[PDB]
Amino acid sequence: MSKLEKFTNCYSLSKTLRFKAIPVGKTQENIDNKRLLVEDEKRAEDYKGVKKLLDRYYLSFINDVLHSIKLKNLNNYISLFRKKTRTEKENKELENLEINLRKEIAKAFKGNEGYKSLFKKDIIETILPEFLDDKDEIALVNSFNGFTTAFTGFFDNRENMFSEEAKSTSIAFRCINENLTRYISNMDIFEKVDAIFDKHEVQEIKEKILNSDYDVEDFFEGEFFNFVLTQEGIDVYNAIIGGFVTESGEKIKGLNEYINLYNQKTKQKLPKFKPLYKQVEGYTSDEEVLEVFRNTLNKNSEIFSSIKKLEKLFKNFDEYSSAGIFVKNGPAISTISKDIFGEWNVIRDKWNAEYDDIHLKKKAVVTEKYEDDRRKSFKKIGSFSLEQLQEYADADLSVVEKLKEIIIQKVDEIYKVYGSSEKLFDADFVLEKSLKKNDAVVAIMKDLLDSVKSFENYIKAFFGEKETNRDESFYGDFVLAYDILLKVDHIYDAIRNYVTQKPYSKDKFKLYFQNPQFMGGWDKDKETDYRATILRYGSKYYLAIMDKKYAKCLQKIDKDDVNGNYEKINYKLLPGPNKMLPKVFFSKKWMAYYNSEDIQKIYKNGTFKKGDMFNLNDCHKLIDFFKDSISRYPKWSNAYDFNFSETEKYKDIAGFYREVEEQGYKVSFESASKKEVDKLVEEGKLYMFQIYNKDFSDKSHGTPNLHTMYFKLLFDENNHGQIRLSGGAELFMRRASLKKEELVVHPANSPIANKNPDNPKKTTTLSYDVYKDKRFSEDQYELHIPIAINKCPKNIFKINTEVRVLLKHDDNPYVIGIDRGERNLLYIVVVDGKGNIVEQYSLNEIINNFNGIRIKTDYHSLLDKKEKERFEARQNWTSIENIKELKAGYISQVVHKICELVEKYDAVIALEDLNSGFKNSRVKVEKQVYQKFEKMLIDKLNYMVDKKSNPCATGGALKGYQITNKFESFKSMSTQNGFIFYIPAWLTSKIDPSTGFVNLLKTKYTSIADSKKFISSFDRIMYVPEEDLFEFALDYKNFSRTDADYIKKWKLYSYGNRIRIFFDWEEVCLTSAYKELFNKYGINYQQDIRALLCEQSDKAFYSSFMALMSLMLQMRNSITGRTDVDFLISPVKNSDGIFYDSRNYEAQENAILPKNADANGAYNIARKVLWAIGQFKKAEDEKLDKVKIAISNKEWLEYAQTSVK
RNA sequence: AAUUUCUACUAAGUGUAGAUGGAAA
Ligand SMILES: [Mg+2]
Ligand SMILES: [Mg+2]
Repeated sequence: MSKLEKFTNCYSLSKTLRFKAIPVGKTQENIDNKRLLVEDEKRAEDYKGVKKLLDRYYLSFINDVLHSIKLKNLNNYISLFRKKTRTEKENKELENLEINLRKEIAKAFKGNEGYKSLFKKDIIETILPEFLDDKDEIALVNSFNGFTTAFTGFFDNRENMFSEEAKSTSIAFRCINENLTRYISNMDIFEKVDAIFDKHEVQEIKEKILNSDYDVEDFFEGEFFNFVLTQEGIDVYNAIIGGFVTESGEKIKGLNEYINLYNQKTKQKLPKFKPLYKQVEGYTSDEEVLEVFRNTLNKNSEIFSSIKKLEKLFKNFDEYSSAGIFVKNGPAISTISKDIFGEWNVIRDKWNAEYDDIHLKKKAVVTEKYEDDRRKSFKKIGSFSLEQLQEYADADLSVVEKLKEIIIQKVDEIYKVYGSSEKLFDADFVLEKSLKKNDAVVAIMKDLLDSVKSFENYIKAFFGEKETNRDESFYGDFVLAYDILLKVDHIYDAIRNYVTQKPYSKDKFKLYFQNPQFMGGWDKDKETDYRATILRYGSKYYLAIMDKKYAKCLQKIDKDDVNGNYEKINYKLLPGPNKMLPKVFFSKKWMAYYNSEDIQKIYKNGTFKKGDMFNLNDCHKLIDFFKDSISRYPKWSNAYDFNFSETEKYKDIAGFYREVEEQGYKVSFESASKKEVDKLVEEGKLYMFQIYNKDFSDKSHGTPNLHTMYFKLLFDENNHGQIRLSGGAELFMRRASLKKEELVVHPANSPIANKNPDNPKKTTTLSYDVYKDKRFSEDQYELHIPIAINKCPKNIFKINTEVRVLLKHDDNPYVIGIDRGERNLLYIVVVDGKGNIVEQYSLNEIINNFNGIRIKTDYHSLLDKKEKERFEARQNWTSIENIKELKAGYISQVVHKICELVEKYDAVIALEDLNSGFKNSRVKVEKQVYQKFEKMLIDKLNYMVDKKSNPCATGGALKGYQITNKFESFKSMSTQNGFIFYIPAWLTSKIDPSTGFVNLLKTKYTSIADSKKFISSFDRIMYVPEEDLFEFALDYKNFSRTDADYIKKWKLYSYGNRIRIFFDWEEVCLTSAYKELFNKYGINYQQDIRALLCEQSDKAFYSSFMALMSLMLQMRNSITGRTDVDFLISPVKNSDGIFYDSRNYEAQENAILPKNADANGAYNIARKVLWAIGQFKKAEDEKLDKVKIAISNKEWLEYAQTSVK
């Protein structure tokens, strides 16, 4: 019994099969002549109108009820706010009061004013019919009367407002947390500067025309937050704050405009006010897109005006609070420090040195826990004041002026891009081609939007995310510009969603066939309400839909031996036993059914539920009553063979309900007459589609598609309970999106060309036609049928624990490690329990295995061709989607080459944990693709099943494994999942496998003094001429930052040659390199010569020497221009003494050490997983559920150096 | 370049190999 063989039938799972429904016979002419489509197609197209109406009524309800709202807890909390609470267990009651407040204010919506006659059928039945004015506004709704469930997901998406889900999609969350901040802040700035706007010019002119009472004064004061919760009140507030129109050409100016003019003194520097928020692009026609672009991005657009305004703001950057202004800490810092100071990692280093000077004493060598806590303290830092950067700099470094410099440079680049694009902004310009094919009207669009969005992405940093005092005179105008510049994001993402849109179109609308309950269930008793059924004639399945008013025309039909009989499918599975059993047995129906009192007593107690320790009679009483009622309730026992188990096996009620649902699935067949249903069809009393995909057609011979297998297995005589038809299928239609004047086709007998070079046959000559995108050039009725794999599971138990358990008790574990690479998309090595490379290879060549003869199809050469294609495509918005699809079509053909190894070896998988990786900008599989892969691997491994195997055995369509829990979220991937271990990826490639050596030195030039310190740090530098190598001895106790290594001492060498970076490319041998660096500078070298070295003092030697020493510790030599020279080398001796040169292994069937540097990566990942298994084999069976797997650098190096001796 | 759909195809000729959870927003 292997490990996998136990994992089976673990927990529920739900998939959804899709199928094309071909209409057959004369049902097409039937649905046409009776016009059963256009009613629905219209029902779908105006459904957007009903959405508009529902939105409008919801907003009216919100408005009038928030005219009927008041708030109490604010008057104390606003004062608590400006108090400078500074935590100290006094803002926790702030959190409590604010959460409770957001609760109670949303208690109007969630609680009262109806809200129940809002989300049932009641809405379009009574309310929207009532609340209505236009004849067409009712022509839509009254038409939708009957199909009220078509808003189901729409209804649920409307719950998000009336709750307190702590997200901007809520009512109180927007109108409270995006309101209280701004309202209180504006009232505060009012109390500060309410003395500049005098009475007789602004106050009275805002007094009279607006409200005639509480004119302007009471507005900002205190509790008036209650009145800004409506829409007209908040709108008049937001007009006061910005300016009014007074319904004529007066244009009376607002308070903030008054303070804006008040810089005539040129020294007010008085910040600007801010209104409140409130909750609730083309892509349809070409010229519409072009118009949107030219109208919302031209020289008179608000986006460009805001760019100009923020540029003018940065014209005054220097004269602001050089210490109250903050950049937000995070990824931006990494490039801001690169551009200001010059080097990519300056600010990080400065703060690292500071926190070392503060929290670290003068101890000789740092430790890994201290470094980790320092990085955590760094991430914990909120932001970085510009003044901290002033001191973080060297002298004479104007951080503010450098910032102004780079930012004005960006903006002038924007201007230049505009100057290139004037031809497209000229209102007298016209388009010439189809925008999709056209490029000049897309290449220019991209050159423009890209620069603009890069500026928006670069300036976004200047927030500091929620702080103390800042230059509100700066941030005011800043945010006023930024909230407008943000829209370029949406405009960009709606132009790109069009220049990439496919030529066909998958717009579909759902059929109903004049039945609100269409195809809702598969039940022989309520078929008449559902009016949907399946047939079968051998190996071809059929769907049958009769009509509205003949619903019984599939009942009185018997086989008759006419040499042809359509079968049938019936005999529903049991619905909701846990809850439909109580309502089917406690439905008042005791009037003339039985005579007992104890059963009723323990139900009135509810003691047969939980809340009792244990009872051998209490719950068993309910159970025996149910089982004696099912034997006498003649509507079930007649159908189902109720064969229960014995009484001693029972221990709970959940097991009982599980057993019931197990005994509630008895699908079977009835017969029918072929000519009978045929005449039913011809008479237009039965519309009968075949269910079909490219497998059911006779001419198919190869292996079917997994979902074909699932469907076929839905009716096999082995599908005991595994794959059951979760009722509620639907039936869609989608029009022909291609015009028949556009179709393209390789004509008959024309010898076509074949794209994959490995395929030897270089042509092909079909004797018919190959219509490119045919399936979209015609109507196509497709239907969806859900299923539910393993509805009644047996082996209920946590998986993460039992994989650990089975690992401990196991003696020989296997481990599959996967890691990316620069010359391989994904490299696989699989190791034994002891550290042997059992198998290694690359996955650049997925080898399809069909009909015995295998054809290999590359996937890296393909990706390189598509990339070189992007390189010369002039706009690459559609040549950058093709690659993001090919990759995501290559991590769906490696899932099989992995769920092959897992079955073949009964192993675990080792995946890099992306949360802690730094991939070097040249790995072929970018992070966003790999992150998808891990999700597309958890999902397959969730129900791993082979297609070429026995549908009955283990590992087949009915008994596939479940060896990994349901995927939760991209970030919830940590440290284990079923048979997948999310292990980090530090020091995983630059490490020799034969020794465990690593290079922890800091081998770049800093200063001749530091150079001499590093040189003397060594132990012995003697050019031993017996092998003619330069042996270097070193103790990692000498150099700092070496808290990782464990051997801590090594005898380096100059063995062999290394490859430069220099971009040029230059092979060099290290021995002769040291020879020349000794002779050319004249140091007698046949001897330790460390002292002889430090005699030199020129920067023209040590600088050139430190780089050569870096060249000594490479271990990752490569061309960067050719895949065929990529070798890993180790300048440290093994037990023998010979070094590790991967070239020695490439010409070997199955080496013992990794062949390519990539393979080294997967090897070291698998070894981390092995260390995890080891740590599993030390604890106790009850303590395996706590063992940590986060193999820190120290422990990892300990393992990777002690396990090899 | 044929597909419930996606990807790579031509895979011995109306198709082959993998994968696929859809509807709503
Ligand atoms: Mg197939
Ligand atoms: Mg294709």
